[PDB]
Amino acid sequence: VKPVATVHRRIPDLPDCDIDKWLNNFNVPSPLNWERKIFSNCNFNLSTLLRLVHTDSFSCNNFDESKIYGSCFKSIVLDKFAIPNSRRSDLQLGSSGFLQSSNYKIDTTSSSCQLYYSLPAINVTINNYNPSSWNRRYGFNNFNLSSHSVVYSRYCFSVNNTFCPCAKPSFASSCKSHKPPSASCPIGTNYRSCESTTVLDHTDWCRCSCLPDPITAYDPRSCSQKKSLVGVGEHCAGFGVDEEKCGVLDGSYNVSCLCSTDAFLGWSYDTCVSNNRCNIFSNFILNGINSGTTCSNDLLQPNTEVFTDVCVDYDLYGITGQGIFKEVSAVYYNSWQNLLYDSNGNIIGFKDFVTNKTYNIFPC
Ligand SMILES: OC[C@H]1O[C@@](CO)(O[C@H]2O[C@H](CO)[C@@H](O)[C@H](O)[C@H]2O)[C@@H](O)[C@@H]1O
Ligand SMILES: *[C@@H]1O[C@H](CO)[C@@H](O)[C@H](O)[C@H]1NC(C)=O
Ligand SMILES: *[C@@H]1O[C@H](CO)[C@@H](O)[C@H](O)[C@H]1NC(C)=O
Ligand SMILES: *[C@@H]1O[C@H](CO)[C@@H](O)[C@H](O)[C@H]1NC(C)=O
Ligand SMILES: *[C@@H]1O[C@H](CO)[C@@H](O)[C@H](O)[C@H]1NC(C)=O
Ligand SMILES: [Mg+2]
Ligand SMILES: [Mg+2]
Ligand SMILES: [Mg+2]
Ligand SMILES: [Mg+2]
Ligand SMILES: [Mg+2]
Ligand SMILES: [Mg+2]
Repeated sequence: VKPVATVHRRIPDLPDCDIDKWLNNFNVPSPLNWERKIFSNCNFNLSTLLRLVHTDSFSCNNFDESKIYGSCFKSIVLDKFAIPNSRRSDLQLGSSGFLQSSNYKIDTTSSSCQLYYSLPAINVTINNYNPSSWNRRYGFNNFNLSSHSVVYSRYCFSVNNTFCPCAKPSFASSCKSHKPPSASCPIGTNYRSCESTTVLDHTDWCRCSCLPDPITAYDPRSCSQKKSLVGVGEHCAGFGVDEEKCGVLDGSYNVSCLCSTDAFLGWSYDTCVSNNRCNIFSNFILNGINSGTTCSNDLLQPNTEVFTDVCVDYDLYGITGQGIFKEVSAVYYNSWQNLLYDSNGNIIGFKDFVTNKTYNIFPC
């Protein structure tokens, strides 16, 4: 870990981070649409936080939880979502289950903490939201689910920007066996790939891509929906669509390509409620330990001396460097701010808010 600077001063009047207010928001997202908030340049209290959220468990990975208290970070990145009861074990670090394959991958290389907490069920409304623009482009609007149902994707699929799920009306019109539904595709997209053959006594046997469906496809290579595991920081690329439920039978070019709601596959849901509270997950990413101005107020930090006349590494109101400090009478401190810069933008002076002493800073 990068050590704390020998001369360190915090910015004195920063606002509270209010992490608990965000975690306790009653509009709780599902893992499908996990929410992120970045906290910076503010003071937080881990001890208070764990009491104000009804914490069940808190632990850290690649970091010592006990070292958070009294520390400063460049930023704290918080991700959160309600936990479907059946998926809880998916959140073990490194797990290949549904939550981390297809909704939210917990980064195991960063310094992070995982907080398990809960909210009273009667006040909670789950926000299930499909993040996939291509799903939405072709018909997906909302879920229609009980209160406290929490959606999760099982399988995600990506497509390129020329994707369209509907067979071409001109192609479908001559099919006699297994005619696909059809519609016009947007300009700049390619119609669903389809072929007509004879076979046995079927003169016009039509088959298109992604059969039986993109999850169980006989031939993934010819299906334009491509399996995709979520990476760190990503959301599900999209539910696979049953292309046989996109368009309409005998649809012409006057109907726009749209997939029925039940065409979107590979997802499920479970309640988050146990003991009449909704169980929630949050992940903390700790960026730049022992730097920055996102600082714990859990401790009465006893401010140390401003060591003078010696080369010193410093972290002053968020700005870092090394130099020699020499105390000066106030007359020689040529500015009104707590830091003093030269023509080239380098720090040449410092006022200590703790003592009101003023210092020149020289290079080592
Ligand atoms: O006797 C000079 C003495 O004063 C210091 C501050 O303690 O420097 C100040 O005085 C100089 C004026 O002659 C300025 O050039 C300088 O910028 C100002 O800070 C010391 O640096 C010096 O020993
Ligand atoms: C939760 O809901 C109940 C009933 O709807 C209400 O009485 C209570 O004040 C709510 N709690 C909060 C914190 O809003
Ligand atoms: C939503 O689901 C319920 C069943 O839980 C059903 O009765 C209702 O018709 C559905 N509404 C819509 C708009 O699909
Ligand atoms: C999308 O993939 C298909 C592969 O069948 C290809 O024909 C099409 O040109 C691709 N579009 C882009 C923009 O890469
Ligand atoms: C942080 O915790 C300390 C130690 O109990 C307390 O003195 C201080 O008031 C707390 N600050 C906030 C903003 O909760
Ligand atoms: Mg804030
Ligand atoms: Mg296609
Ligand atoms: Mg292949
Ligand atoms: Mg399942
Ligand atoms: Mg995070
Ligand atoms: Mg001087």
